[PDB]
Amino acid sequence: KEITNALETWGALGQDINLDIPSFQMSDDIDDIKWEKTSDKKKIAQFRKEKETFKEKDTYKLFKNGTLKIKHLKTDDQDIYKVSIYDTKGKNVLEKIFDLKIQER
Repeated sequence: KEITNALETWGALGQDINLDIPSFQMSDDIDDIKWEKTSDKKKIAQFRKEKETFKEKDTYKLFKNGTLKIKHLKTDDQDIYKVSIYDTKGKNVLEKIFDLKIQER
């Protein structure tokens, strides 16, 4: 089996979870926080500076400082993710793989 660089990130049907990156160092200028798909390769929501902001409904909606809020899930509300973070200029800094998964207990 090919082993990913991903966090298994858990929640049972009908709940609130955030998609939230580590406390990595910043020098001068950081703006965009994108959450896209692994299997499709597809920017479902993404944030920048009042210029191309994909954001949709409250069930998958990405915070401005650098976070996400999934407000009310289920099996059809979730997906597998990869984060990519870009500056005020647009230069790829922090990139890391992720997975919203559903509990079976």
